[PDB]
Amino acid sequence: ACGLVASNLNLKPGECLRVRGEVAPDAKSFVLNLGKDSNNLCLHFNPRFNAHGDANTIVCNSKDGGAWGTEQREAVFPFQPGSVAEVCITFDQANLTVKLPDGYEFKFPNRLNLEAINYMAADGDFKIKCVAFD
Amino acid sequence: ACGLVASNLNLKPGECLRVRGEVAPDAKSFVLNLGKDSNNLCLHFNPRFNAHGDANTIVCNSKDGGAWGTEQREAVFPFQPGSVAEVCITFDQANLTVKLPDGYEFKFPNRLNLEAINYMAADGDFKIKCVAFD
Ligand SMILES: OC[C@H]1O[C@@H](S[C@@H]2O[C@H](CO)[C@H](O)[C@H](O)[C@H]2O)[C@H](O)[C@@H](O)[C@H]1O
Ligand SMILES: OC[C@H]1O[C@@H](S[C@@H]2O[C@H](CO)[C@H](O)[C@H](O)[C@H]2O)[C@H](O)[C@@H](O)[C@H]1O
Repeated sequence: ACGLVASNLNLKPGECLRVRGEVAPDAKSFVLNLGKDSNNLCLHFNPRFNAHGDANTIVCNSKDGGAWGTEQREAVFPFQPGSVAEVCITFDQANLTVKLPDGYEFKFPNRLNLEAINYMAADGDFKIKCVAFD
Repeated sequence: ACGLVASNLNLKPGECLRVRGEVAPDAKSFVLNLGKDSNNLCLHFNPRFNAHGDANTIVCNSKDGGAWGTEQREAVFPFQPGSVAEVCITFDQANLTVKLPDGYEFKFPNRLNLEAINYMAADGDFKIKCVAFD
C-alpha cells in the first residue's frame, strides 16, 4: 500500500504477466504481491538486498485470509540496485512460475489454488515502468 | 469498473501514460478514467461507437466531488472495433493532452487542483494489453 496497486487484473492460467521496473540505487528490499486481494496472496515476492537480517535472498510466502503462510527461500539472486529488472509470472493449478533476469527461474506452490489472479501491488525500492499481459 | 483499476500511479506533470488494448469486435463504447479516485476525475475519456444515442464520437468530461462537469465532444474518431489501439496521456496544471492513433492530438482542461494523477480505471469494450509510464 505505497507503490502501484492494480485490481481486476483477470490473469488466467497460462497467461504471462510481465513487469518492468527500476530498482532504487539504495535498495534494501522490494515487494511484488499477487493474488485475489490484499488479504489473499498466492505470491508475496520479496527480494531482500539487506533487510530483516537477510542479505541478497529472495523470500517467498503466501497470505490466506490475512494470515502469512510458511516462508520459502530461493537459491538465486539475479538483482542489483540501481538497475532495470523484468519479472515474468505465469501460473496453473499447482504452481506459480517466476522467470527472472539472466534466465533464472523458480516455482512456488499455488497454496490458495486460485484460478485467476486479480490483484497486484508493488512496495519498497522498486518503481514500475511497465505492465504487460500476453 | 469490470476492467483494470490502478491506484498510486503517482503520475506527475510532464510524465506520459501509455495504454494499449484491444477494442472488442462488437464494441459499443469504452472508458478511461483518470484522477484521484472514483469520485474525482480530471479526465473521463469515453469513445462511443454506439451508445447514449451517439455514433462514432469521443465524449470527454470531468467529475468533481461526485458531480459531472460540462461535457465536451471531439470531432475525430480514429478507432475501429476489432483492433488494437494505443492512447497516450500527459498532463500539466492547465491541461491534459490526449494523443490518439493516426496522429490526432487534443487538449482537455484540467478542472481539478491535482498535483499528481493517482487513479486510473478502464471499463467497457476495451481489454488492456500494456500500461507504461514514459
Ligand atoms: O514472510 C513474509 C513476511 O516476512 C516478514 S519478516 C519475517 O518475520 C517473521 C516473524 O514474524 C520471521 O522472523 C521471518 O524469518 C521474517 O522473514 C516481513 O515483515 C513481511 O513484510 C513479509 O515479507
Ligand atoms: O458526461 C459524461 C457522462 O455521460 C453520461 S450520458 C450523458 O448524459 C447527460 C445528462 O443526462 C447528457 O444527456 C449527455 O449528452 C450524455 O452524454 C454517461 O452515462 C456517463 O457514464 C458519462 O459518460
